[PDB]
Amino acid sequence: ARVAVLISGTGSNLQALIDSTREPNSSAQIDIVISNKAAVAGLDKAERAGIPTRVINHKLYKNRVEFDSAIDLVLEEFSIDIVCLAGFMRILSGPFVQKWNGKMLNIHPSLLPSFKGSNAHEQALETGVTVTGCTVHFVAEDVDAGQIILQEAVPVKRGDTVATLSERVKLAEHKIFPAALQLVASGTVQLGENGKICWV
Ligand SMILES: NC1N[C@H](N)NC(=O)C1CCC[C@@H](c1ccc(C(=O)N[C@@H](CCC(=O)O)C(=O)O)cc1)C(O)(O)C(F)(F)F
Repeated sequence: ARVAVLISGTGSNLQALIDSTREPNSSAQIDIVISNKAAVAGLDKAERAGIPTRVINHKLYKNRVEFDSAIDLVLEEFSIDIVCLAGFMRILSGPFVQKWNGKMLNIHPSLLPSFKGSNAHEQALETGVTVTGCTVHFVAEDVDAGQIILQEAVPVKRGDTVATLSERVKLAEHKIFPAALQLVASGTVQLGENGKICWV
């Protein structure tokens, strides 16, 4: 399968995906990396790996549908089968999500359905959980609410900051995201017609 990775920052998840798709017997290859923000480290990681990049600046579009179409054009240009959202920070419009239904994955740093949203760690610390984790899910219209592919629990330590908890959880993300991509790229895991996850 030909894979696009969308990013908005550092690209540590991207990196782990790059490394795993290049292990032998991989069912996936990353063919394009797209950022909605300029000068992010994720772009350097892509180019150092010999993978083409684009910056599609979301602030230059009148609305989300048009920004999403600019992304979609690049995905067509590159004959993309599967899209990975790896620290991508833009909510995607209805028709884009529908088009990519069953073919677009996201990494989220909590055990869904707890702590939906971009500040999951801040919420986890406020709430006082001793166990959090991360989740790979198919992307649905509803934010952080698509069908769950894989999850991994991660302990919260007494005295954790957003930074320390975030680093511990990234360690788990870098395991399950590549594993989930392989599962989908190989057709082992599919979004079924009944809207539910299917393992073959
Ligand atoms: N891109 C998606 N589109 C749709 N329709 N459904 C999804 O499930 C997507 C996956 C969302 C992934 C995450 C997520 C949740 C909320 C936002 C959000 O509020 N974005 C704002 C911009 C916020 C900002 O600049 O800080 C904005 O206005 O776009 C950004 C990302 C995530 O919480 O899981 C995390 F961890 F990635 F942040």
